[PDB]
Formats: sequence, C-alpha cells, structure tokens
Amino acid sequence: AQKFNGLTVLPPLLTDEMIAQYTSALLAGTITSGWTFGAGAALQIPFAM
Amino acid sequence: PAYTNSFTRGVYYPDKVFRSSVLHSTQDLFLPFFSNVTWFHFDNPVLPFNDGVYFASTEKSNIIRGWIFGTTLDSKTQSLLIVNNATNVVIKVCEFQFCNDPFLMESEFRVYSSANNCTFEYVSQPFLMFKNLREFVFKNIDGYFKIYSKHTPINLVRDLPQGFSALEPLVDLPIGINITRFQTLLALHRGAAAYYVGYLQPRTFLLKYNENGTITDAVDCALDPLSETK
Amino acid sequence: CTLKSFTVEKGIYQTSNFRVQPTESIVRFPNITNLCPFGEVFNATRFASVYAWNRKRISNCVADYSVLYNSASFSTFKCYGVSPTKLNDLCFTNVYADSFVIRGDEVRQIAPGQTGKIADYNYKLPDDFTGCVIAWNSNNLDSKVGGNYNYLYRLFRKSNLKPFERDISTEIYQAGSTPCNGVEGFNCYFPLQSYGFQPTNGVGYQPYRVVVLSFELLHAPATVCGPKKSTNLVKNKCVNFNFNGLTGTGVLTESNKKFLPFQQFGRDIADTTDAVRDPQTLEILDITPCSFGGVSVITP
Amino acid sequence: VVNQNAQALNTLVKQLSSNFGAISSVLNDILSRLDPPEAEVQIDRLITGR
Ligand SMILES: *[C@@H]1O[C@H](CO)[C@@H](O)[C@H](O)[C@H]1NC(C)=O
Ligand SMILES: *[C@@H]1O[C@H](CO)[C@@H](O)[C@H](O)[C@H]1NC(C)=O
Ligand SMILES: *[C@@H]1O[C@H](CO)[C@@H](O)[C@H](O)[C@H]1NC(C)=O
Ligand SMILES: *[C@@H]1O[C@H](CO)[C@@H](O)[C@H](O)[C@H]1NC(C)=O
Ligand SMILES: *[C@@H]1O[C@H](CO)[C@@H](O)[C@H](O)[C@H]1NC(C)=O
Ligand SMILES: *[C@@H]1O[C@H](CO)[C@@H](O)[C@H](O)[C@H]1NC(C)=O
Ligand SMILES: *[C@@H]1O[C@H](CO)[C@@H](O)[C@H](O)[C@H]1NC(C)=O
Repeated sequence: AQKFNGLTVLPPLLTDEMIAQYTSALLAGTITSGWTFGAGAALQIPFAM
Repeated sequence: PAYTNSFTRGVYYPDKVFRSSVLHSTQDLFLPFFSNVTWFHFDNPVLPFNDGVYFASTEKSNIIRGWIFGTTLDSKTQSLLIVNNATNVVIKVCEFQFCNDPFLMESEFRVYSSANNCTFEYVSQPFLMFKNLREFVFKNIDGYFKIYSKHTPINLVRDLPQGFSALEPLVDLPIGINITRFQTLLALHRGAAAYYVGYLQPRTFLLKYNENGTITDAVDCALDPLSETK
Repeated sequence: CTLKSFTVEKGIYQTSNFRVQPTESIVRFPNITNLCPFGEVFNATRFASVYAWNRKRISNCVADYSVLYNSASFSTFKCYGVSPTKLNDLCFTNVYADSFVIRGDEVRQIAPGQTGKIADYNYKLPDDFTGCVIAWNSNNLDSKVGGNYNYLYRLFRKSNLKPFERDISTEIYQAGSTPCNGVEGFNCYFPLQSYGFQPTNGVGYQPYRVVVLSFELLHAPATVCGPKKSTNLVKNKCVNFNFNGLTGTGVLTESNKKFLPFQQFGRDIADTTDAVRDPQTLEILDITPCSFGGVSVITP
Repeated sequence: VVNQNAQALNTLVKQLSSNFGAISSVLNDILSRLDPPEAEVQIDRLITGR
C-alpha cells in the first residue's frame, strides 16, 4: 500500500530475477536431460528418444 | 400544479474540508433524485419553508432580484430580508412589516412598511453583476443559515437541463430565528419568469472527488436497489 | 538484552525502533489585537430574569481568561468539556454568553443533562455541552429590605424545553379542562411566580448571579483565543507545529494542490490531516510524517 | 489473494478513525483539552478498541 503511519512492508529475499533464473535452469534441465538430473548428475540425450 | 422532474440536481459540499481522489459517504439534508419540483411564473403565492428549500431561476430572468423569509407579516417576530440592487445586496434582519405584493420609465423599491428592534445591518458584496442559469440552496440548523449557489450558462429556457452541479458555501449567519414560510421578490417598471422550488429530506449520499478536489459524480443510497449495491 | 541470554548464535534479530526527533517548535496565530468586552459581562449591572435570559454573541477578539482563574469573588467555578487551565492556548470559533439570576439552592440543577424545575422548564443544558458556567452570591445588590419582586420564573407547562430556547409569553395555564380564559380559577394557575428576596432570608434563599459560557469546535476558521505569541515558520525538517489548536509533529513542505477559498485543511485518506492553510501567507503546506523505522542487528 | 490482503489492511487503517465512546477520536485533542487525572479515563477506552 501507500505510505502512511504505523506499518511498513518488507521486500522478499529472492527477487524476480532469481526466480526467473531458477525456472530457466529447470526448463533447460528438463529439455536436455529428462528425469535423470532430478535423481543425480544430468545425462545428455536427444529429445526424440 | 405543473410539477416537474428534478433530474439529479442539488448537491453541495457538506464539510468544508478538502478531499481529493476518494469516494466518501455522507448523511445530511438533500434533495432526493428524480423528485417533483414545483413550477411557478405572473404570480408569486406564499409557500412554507419545510426544513429546507431548493431554488432556481432560468436565464435572462432579470425580473427576480431578491427573496424574503419570515413567519408572520404583522411584525410580531423576527424576519429576514435579502434585496439585490445595482451596487450591493441589502441583507437586513429586523422586525419589519412588509407590503403583501411589492415590486423592485424605470421604477424603484416599494417594500418596507415599518421597522423596530434591528440586529444585523452589514452591506455585503453583490452576488451577481444562451445565457446563465441560477441555483440556490437554503437550510436552517442550530440557528445557522447556510447559503449555497453556483451560476452557469445553459441554452434552454423553460426546462431544467441535465448534467451535474455542486454548490459552494458562499455566506453564513447566526440569525437564530424560527422560519416557517417565505416569498420571492420581482421587479417591475412603471413580465412572467420561471422559478422552481424543491424540498429537502435527510438521506445518505455517496460523493466522488476528482483529482482537483471538486465534485464530479454522486449516487443516492436509497433510490434504486442497484444504487444500494453501489 | 532482548533475547535474555549472555551468548547469542549467528543470525539477524530485530531489536527496537527509532524516530527522528523534532528540533524546534513553531506556533502560528492570526495577528489580531482588539480585546472583546468581558467588562460588561461580569461587571455589568443590568441583568434579566430566569426565563428572560440574556443572549450575547462575542467574537473577533483575543481573550485572557487569567481574570477568571484568580478572581476570588467568583464563588463556584466548574468547567466540564475542557480543563479550566487549558483555555489559555486553545483556539475557538465563537463563544456564547448567557446571563440570568437564580436562587442559590437551584445551582446544582444547572448541569449537563440534569433534571429540575429550572432545568426542565426554564433553561436546560445539553448532554454534550462543551463550555463552562460561573456563579457567585449577589444578596448585597439584588435584595431590598422591603423585598425585591422584579425577578420571575415560569414553572407550569406541559413538555420539556429544548436546550437552546427562550419563552416570555405568560398565557394562563390550563391545568384542567375549564377554559377560564385569563382568569385564575381553581382549575387554572398563572404560569409565573416571583422570588421574595430579602436580606433576612437564609443563604440558600439569597439570590445568586449566574453566567454561562459555551464553546464549539467546528471546521470553520477560529476567531477568538488567547494571547499566545506566534513565531516564524521553518520548512524541510522535522519540527513541532501549532496551528490554531491543531498540534502535531511533521515536516512542512510546499504544495501543488489547490485549495478552494473556503477550505482550510485536508483529510484526504482515513481522516488524516495532510495539508494546512497558512493563516498569514494563505499558502497550503503539506504535512509529512517524521521519519521512522525498525532496527536489525547482524551478528556472527 | 492480493485483494483480500489489501482490503484487510485498508480496514485496519480505517479503524483508527473510530471514536469508541470517547469525546474525540484524536488523542492529541484529548491530551490538549483535558487535565490528565480525568483524561486517562478517556485514553483507556481508545486503547482497548485499538
Ligand atoms: C408529482 O406529484 C403528482 C401529484 O401531485 C404526481 O402525480 C406525480 O407522479 C409526481 N411526480 C413524480 C415524478 O412522481
Ligand atoms: C443598495 O443597497 C445598499 C444596502 O445593501 C445601500 O447601501 C445602497 O445605497 C443601495 N443602492 C441603491 C442604488 O439603491
Ligand atoms: C420591539 O418592537 C415593538 C414594536 O415593533 C416594541 O413594542 C417593543 O418594545 C420592541 N422591543 C423592545 C425590547 O424594545
Ligand atoms: C416556530 O413557529 C411555529 C409557528 O409559526 C411553531 O409551531 C413552532 O413551535 C416554532 N418553533 C420551532 C422550533 O419550529
Ligand atoms: C484541474 O482543472 C483544470 C481546469 O481548471 C484542468 O485543466 C486540469 O486538467 C484539472 N486537473 C489538474 C490536475 O490540474
Ligand atoms: C498580519 O501581518 C501581515 C504583515 O505584517 C499583514 O499583511 C496582514 O494583513 C496581517 N493580518 C491581518 C489579519 O491583518
Ligand atoms: C470590575 O471593576 C473593578 C473596579 O475597577 C475591577 O477591579 C475589576 O477587575 C473589574 N472586573 C471584575 C470581573 O470584577
């Protein structure tokens, strides 16, 4: 809300930039390695197979 | 007779406090939306006051030049007079007796009959210099006698135009008198002219303020169930 | 101190708050010098009866109530809506003055919302009355050895009287169905009665002089108040301010919003005072809350 | 969610204008018009409501 007396707001710890970076990393992992990167080290594999 | 629709007119600033870009709800005396207003011309009968009156006058109607308020003509109690002339306005409150049908190649005043026990005699600035329409609002609470008006040009004579208007608190006095009736005043040279009368009744209204702080729109909270939802 | 321990682990903790303190204090009042006439309100001799109570509307002055504090001649002094000592610097729109004469014992029924013959029938004081009343004995003047009968009051009437009314008509009281028409029959009574003031009467029967002062606080600009001195204004810093009784703390700043000529101050959001018109230069000053915030301490 | 937080916050802010049976909703007026030994009985009834 706007500025007045009594109360204030606090910014979140993670900015929108970091959340977008996390989502981009997740998308890259799931399109380049399937489910392998969730269990452990990422394994490269083409999308068709 | 000749009752006419009010067409969402007659609102005023109630609190004399600046507000801007906010919606506020107030409860005060107001003229209900879409109510009857009484049309007069050739004649000027007496009417009761009835806890507030809304007044108006059409453009080019130079005949109307003042008002008068009281309870009895016999000069038994206190009574008020307002008369406009070329240089000032005559605002005196004193126990006058009055001519029943006065008038204001030219002719002049013929109004008073007697005077005694006066209380207030200030001379003030005159409120007037497809023509201009006139609106006025009068009420009495706590002995105080607020006057509201705003002057504006319109293009039609024998009707009340649409649109919105809100009136400002121009002048105010602690007369403390008991008003029950009133009368208008007309000028004559030695001639009919339209004016309208409406009565107030306390209802809760919602007011809209624009960015400049003036009144731009308003709704009545008891007219329409849709307005109740609003 | 906050965590109640001699050792604290690594982290961040909220301890307390801070506020910027004001550096000066400024007072503003209109420059008006004329003294309005309290002289013929208390030292005057021509006063009226109970039901003929005098009406005086006094404005456009400055007043010093120190005469009311220290004059021992005033027998009783009981204010209500405000503390008596504070009238020296509060500022008021208008002051109402009433004067009338009451027998001493009926002083207690001149009270906010009190019940009594004079209260219900002559002069009733409203519940939310924000003023003050003064009274003192006057047996030395309003009494004659042969008895003074010039003072009258009305005590037979049907209904209660509204807070601010006056009646002087003395129509015969129709206590019964008989239309006696101006003759006091057994079924009729004359509404008036006179107090028989004599110097031999008891102290309770001795006459008393009563003056009533009432105040109201509206949004209209004030006209009458005390002689508190004004001073120059300070801008762009946290400072205490006083404007015709309106007090607070904030930062004064120029404004771009335009007030109407009949407007004085603003309450734009949640009834908060954000702008105040300067009584001297007529320029609108913005009010800004003084800076504040929390304190957090980072420790390893 | 955003609206239902905003309305709650706005209603919390608006509650500061309530009177709670006192002679005035502004605390500065309370402590500038009255003598404290009879002004605390006016302050407490605002304190409880807030
Ligand atoms: C005005 O009053 C007349 C009767 O006096 C009534 O017939 C008419 O409906 C009223 N006007 C409106 C808009 O209701
Ligand atoms: C107009 O009325 C004022 C009173 O308000 C009076 O002093 C003045 O002389 C009048 N002028 C004329 C021309 O009647
Ligand atoms: C008021 O005027 C009337 C006549 O108009 C007069 O009889 C009466 O005495 C006056 N009032 C006072 C208080 O003088
Ligand atoms: C005003 O006068 C009328 C009669 O003209 C009367 O009935 C009424 O009681 C008086 N007082 C008020 C407050 O209306
Ligand atoms: C205020 O009114 C003026 C006309 O007088 C208009 O031009 C302007 O847009 C309005 N708003 C502001 C913020 O000035
Ligand atoms: C206060 O003083 C200023 C300058 O000293 C002056 O212009 C102003 O008119 C005074 N106020 C009044 C109400 O006369
Ligand atoms: C009344 O006059 C006397 C005599 O001059 C004076 O001492 C006193 O202050 C005046 N005022 C009052 C309230 O007694």
